[PDB]
Amino acid sequence: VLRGSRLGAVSYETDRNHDLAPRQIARYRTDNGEEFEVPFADDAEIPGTWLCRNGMEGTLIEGDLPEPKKVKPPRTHWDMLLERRSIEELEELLKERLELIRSRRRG
Amino acid sequence: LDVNFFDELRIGLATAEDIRQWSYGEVKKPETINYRTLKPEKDGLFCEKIFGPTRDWECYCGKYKRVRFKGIICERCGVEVTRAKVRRERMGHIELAAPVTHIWYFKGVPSRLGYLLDLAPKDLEKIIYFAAYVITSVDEEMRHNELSTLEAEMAVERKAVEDQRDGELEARAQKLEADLAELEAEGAKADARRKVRDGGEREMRQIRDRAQRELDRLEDIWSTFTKLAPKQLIVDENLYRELVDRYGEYFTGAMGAESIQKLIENFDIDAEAESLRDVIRNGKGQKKLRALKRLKVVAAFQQSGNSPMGMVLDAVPVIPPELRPMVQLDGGRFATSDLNDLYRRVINRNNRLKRLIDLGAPEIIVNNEKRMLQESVDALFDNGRRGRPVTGPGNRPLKSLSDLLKGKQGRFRQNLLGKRVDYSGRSVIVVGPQLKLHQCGLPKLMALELFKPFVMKRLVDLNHAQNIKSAKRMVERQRPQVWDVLEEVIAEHPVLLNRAPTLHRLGIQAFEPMLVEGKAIQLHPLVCEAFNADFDGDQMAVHLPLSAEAQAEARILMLSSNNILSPASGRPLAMPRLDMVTGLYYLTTEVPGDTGEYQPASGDHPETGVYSSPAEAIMAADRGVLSVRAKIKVRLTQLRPPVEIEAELFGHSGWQPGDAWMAETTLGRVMFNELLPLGYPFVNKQMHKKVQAAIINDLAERYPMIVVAQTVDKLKDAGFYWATRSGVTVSMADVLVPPRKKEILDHYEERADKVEKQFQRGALNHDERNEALVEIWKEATDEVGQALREHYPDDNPIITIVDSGATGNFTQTRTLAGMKGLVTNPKGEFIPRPVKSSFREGLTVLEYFINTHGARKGLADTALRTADSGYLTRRLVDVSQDVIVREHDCQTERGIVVELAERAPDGTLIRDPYIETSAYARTLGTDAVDEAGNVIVERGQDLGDPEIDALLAAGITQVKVRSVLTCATSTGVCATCYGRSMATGKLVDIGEAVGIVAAQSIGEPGTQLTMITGGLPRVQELFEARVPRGKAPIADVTGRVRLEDGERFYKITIVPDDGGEEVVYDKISKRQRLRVFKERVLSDGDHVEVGQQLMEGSADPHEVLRVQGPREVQIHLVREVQEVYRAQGVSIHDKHIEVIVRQMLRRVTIIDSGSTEFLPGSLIDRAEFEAENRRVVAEGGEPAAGRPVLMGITKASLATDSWLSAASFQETTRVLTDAAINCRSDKLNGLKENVIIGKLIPAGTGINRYRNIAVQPTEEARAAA
DNA sequence: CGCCGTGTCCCTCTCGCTGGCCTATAGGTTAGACTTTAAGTCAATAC
RNA sequence: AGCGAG
DNA sequence: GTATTGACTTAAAGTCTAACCTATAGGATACTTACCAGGGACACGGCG
Ligand SMILES: [Mg+2]
Ligand SMILES: [Zn+2]
Ligand SMILES: [Zn+2]
Repeated sequence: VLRGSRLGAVSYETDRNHDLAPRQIARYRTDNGEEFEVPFADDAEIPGTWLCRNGMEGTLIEGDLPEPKKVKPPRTHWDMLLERRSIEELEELLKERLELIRSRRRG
Repeated sequence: LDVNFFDELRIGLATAEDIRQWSYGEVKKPETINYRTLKPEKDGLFCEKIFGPTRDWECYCGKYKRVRFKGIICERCGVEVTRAKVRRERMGHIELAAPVTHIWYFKGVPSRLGYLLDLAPKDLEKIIYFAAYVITSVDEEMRHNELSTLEAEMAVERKAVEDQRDGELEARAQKLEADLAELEAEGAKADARRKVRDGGEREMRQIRDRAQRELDRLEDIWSTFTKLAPKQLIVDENLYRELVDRYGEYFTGAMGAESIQKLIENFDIDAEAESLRDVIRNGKGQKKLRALKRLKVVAAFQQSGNSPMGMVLDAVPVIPPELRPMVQLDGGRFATSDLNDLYRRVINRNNRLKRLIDLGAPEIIVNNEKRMLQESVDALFDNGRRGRPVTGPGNRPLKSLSDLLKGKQGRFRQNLLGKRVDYSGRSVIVVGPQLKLHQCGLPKLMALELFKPFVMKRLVDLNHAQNIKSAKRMVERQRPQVWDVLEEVIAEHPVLLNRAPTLHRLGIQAFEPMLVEGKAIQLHPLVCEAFNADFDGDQMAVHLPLSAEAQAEARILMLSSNNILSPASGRPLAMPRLDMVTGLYYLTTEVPGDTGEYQPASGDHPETGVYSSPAEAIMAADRGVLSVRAKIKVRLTQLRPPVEIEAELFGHSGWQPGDAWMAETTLGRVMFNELLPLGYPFVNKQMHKKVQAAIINDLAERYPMIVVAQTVDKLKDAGFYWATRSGVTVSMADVLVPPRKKEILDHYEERADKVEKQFQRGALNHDERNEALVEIWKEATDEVGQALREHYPDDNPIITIVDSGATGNFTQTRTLAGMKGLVTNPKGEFIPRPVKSSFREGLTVLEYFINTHGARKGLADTALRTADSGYLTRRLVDVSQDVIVREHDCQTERGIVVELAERAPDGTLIRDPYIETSAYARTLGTDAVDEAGNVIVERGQDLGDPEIDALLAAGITQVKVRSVLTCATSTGVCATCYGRSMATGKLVDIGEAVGIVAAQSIGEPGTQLTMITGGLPRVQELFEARVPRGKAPIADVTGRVRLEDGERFYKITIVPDDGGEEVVYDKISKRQRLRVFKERVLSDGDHVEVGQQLMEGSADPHEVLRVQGPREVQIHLVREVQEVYRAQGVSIHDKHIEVIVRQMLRRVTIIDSGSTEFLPGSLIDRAEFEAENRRVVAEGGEPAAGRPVLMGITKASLATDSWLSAASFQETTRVLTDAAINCRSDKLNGLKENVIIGKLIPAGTGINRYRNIAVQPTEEARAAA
């Protein structure tokens, strides 16, 4: 037989429902007003942002609200232009275009 | 959870909200695993954070582990720490950047989206695949009010274009004046001036053509606006763009699946359904037909609270990863699932669409991306339905998400109704004649492997092993001491034996296994005909029942010694055949003039042939004195004499165990009659196959089935012994050619030569000469066969085997000696050569070549025929799943009339030939009356052989019996109306699945029906209710047949006796010959009845139904099917065909809705029809008239109320599409649904009355113990 | 509003065996050793 | 793909 | 045999540092539209 495997493994360990580790359900709220419970273990800080089942990240619903910051918009066509052109020539071109349109309308 | 809390199984559309409620996350990245660490990747298709952990109880990094942290989620990687098998259960979902349409509700003809929206399939395909825009909203108010202001603007623009037009014309005039001045002022050619002038006028013609182009461009657009309404398709996006830039407001247009989304959003189902109902009620014609079909999809989305929105998808569910595994095969080579590729394509295109929309791209690229995304989702749900299938490596289609469900290799049929099982083996079968009918040899190795769970336990209990693992080790090494333990375990533990194909019930039988030496299953010879198993490599499989119920069922229901009679016709199936029939025929046959015979000569000595007891007879047989086949008279004191001599010498109470009598018979007949039970009277007949079968029939009818089994086994033993002693053998000296052969061949070759001369003189065409020669040589073969038959001695082994019923027919003997006869052309016709030589004489080269054509044709036909018969059996089983005995009696008065004997013209009752399969094993519905006298047999009698004998003696022919056709019980049938069980021989039980038995009994003799259509195709088109090829019309009203003689046609006109409105018949083709109506063929101006078939061939069942009600179509169907099955020589009881026919006639067409949710043209069950009529008579009565309909087996099966059985039967995609649209809930009441969901079928031992039997010791037994 | 022709879709038996381009930047990951600490171990001793 | 049983 | 203390060595972390993967960007002659079945049933467009 080719005898494949799903990786991972099995673990026969007598299932216990009696003595179980303590849990603290943590509620998170996404952007589209959707709450989501998450049973984190008590012996660990509850993260401030969870990628919920909704597929979008949601912040914690308690206080805290660390509100971090991230890089501004990865790049932008204007920014790439400014790495090969300067303001004075761009302004000159804008003046040429403006005069051209003004001539088109009123001459 | 539990198969008892599985009451229903509903199917419906899954809205995007449901799809994202199932999901435990969202697959956002098109990744599966790491190339190097070979672990699931984050947010990928196999993401551990969404579908669960690959290893039981661990987060992805390893922080939390073991059951003690059950139900927790590691805060680092986010994986929930639980069992890994949840990966087979949890789903994800992809959030499409743009909506797409479910392909099942678009491409599946009829396009349900199109019917709902009233968009032509081409238009829907154009919109959805971004080939044409469509308008979704129009402000009729602003259209109306601005129809003057924009009219003013269009007038201004038209004036401007006309002004430039007239300016161009004036410029032409000026240039033409210049041209004519040049031409007529300077010296030029006479035509050159006209050449340039015509050139200029042509330029102006082109300018006016441009003016017409402009007039079109403006006026067509204005007209398009004036009639602009929702759901209007716009090709030629140039026109669309011009509209949007100009009259952009006043109308909204869209493109693709989102446009269909908007259309469905702005679509009130109630108003559309009401308008459609009004149109169907008031209008008529093809318009009404299209209106009605659309109301089968527009009603479904109204009756249920299902939105029509589920067609358009915003989220695509993602199947759990382990249902599409990625496995590291040996060698590291990973094996994808063929569904991760389609999902990867969908996710790539969705992410690319997101990025393209984010960046800001021209509408061309983004629309192309949207079309690609739609195509990707289509390919995911169904590959190849639209366009070329998406292909993978090797240029093969990618196995999509719907191919897993459809077909013989689909999921519904390859893994749900049929499964591979544990505790099973297979091996070649070898005859064991020393076994008993309830035994089967089982090879030691096979039994030890099958039973090793049991043998391990037993040899641990006996202390041969210390524990379970040591015991397993001993079993794996087959230690010498584990064979006796095996013999102790295998004891009285039945095993089912199966031989594929299982053409009928008796192809699975339970035997008490005995251990045999080597590697082969020793089968009893008698069950061979039940299995159709000969020993030339016929492997068979052995299954091992485990639970107490399984063992009880195998031991009681399926034991091979309990199944002697065929369930189809009741004839014994375990009776001796082949060698045993030859042995018994040789033993019991009498040969006059034999040694030891009886001679009454006196005057010199006594009869010197009489024996005092069978012991003395056998002692004489040991000496070379008395043959076993010599007429003698013996004194018998242990075998009961026949009825006549018993009634003479005893009369009243002849107690044979002690009394003695004189039997003038052979010794062999005495020996045979010693095998039968004590009560059976002396037979004293040569034991042909028919006589033995009749003996076994009578024995089963009268004696208990254990006695039948033992008697049958003894018969087998005696037959084998005396077949060994019979000396039947073959040699070229035992095959005698007829001595007149050459004279016959000469006499018929003379006629052949005369025919050839006649052909050579142009007397007759090729076809006529061929037919004449065929007739000549057919007569020649008949004559030589007769000569051979009359020449043979009655002792020859060939003729002895053929004429003792052991096997073979006389045609094979004629082929062996004499003339093989005509041979079939490869096309099918008869070659007129013919093959004029025997197989003993040896065929010449050309004769052998001519012979081979028909043999190859037959071997191909056999394969195709077994395929067709298997398909027909499958259809017949599926149609009649829900016909099982439920009650004991209806008490219904309704019944069917069976003719029995026919009154002779001179006056006499001749028994009907096909009575064994029609009247036997039926229950009388009405009491029989003889000459208006007392009752010979009253209602509620099994109507067996004594009953028929009494009826024929009385002088009564037609009798009313109870049949499943006229069964009042709604669910299934009842025991009494169904009648006697052919197999069991008594009244049928209250759980028997008579539908399956009927289907198997009808469909097993197929593959022996040698295919107007007259074989298996005829039965196929009879059950399917298809219009036959030879559509021979039948009369509609009693009248006189005004017949004509036409060219390329006829007209069987009929002028009625109602005198009403005589109907004529159409271009009835000249090829169809007229029928023989009663002796006189149909004569012009002849009085016919309501049904008399006018033209030769078959009449479509639908017409006869419409003309004569349901009963006559029932009779026609049963008669035709039984005629097809008799033509070959197969006997099936009428009740099975009646079960199938009953299943075919159970629905009614609706003509008038009344006022109760019943669509015209709807096929509604008669029971529900009556129930709705009863519900509607009160609270205002609106009777919804209906008409009977005869469906087919396929249509009747696919119209069932359970979508789980129809989907698993045929056309899975259509069935599931319609069931989803209708919100059909399956109550899980049939046999196929219960099998699929793995819970007890509601038949036999699984019904609610037998399953929950309460069992407890009787009080006296408890007191004693 | 019928009759016809053309295009499309679904169906076609059971079981079983063998084997066949290149570069430059910035950032995350792991492996490897150092230092600490909970952990495993031995020897003598008193009751 | 070849091959067996029906 | 069962109650201890005082060393005496050891694996497992827990952590800092270094290299080797990983996500990502860029590249300027000019090149501008790819590639053998039948047999039945149902539905759509033409024509009368
Ligand atoms: Mg065979
Ligand atoms: Zn973790
Ligand atoms: Zn009944």
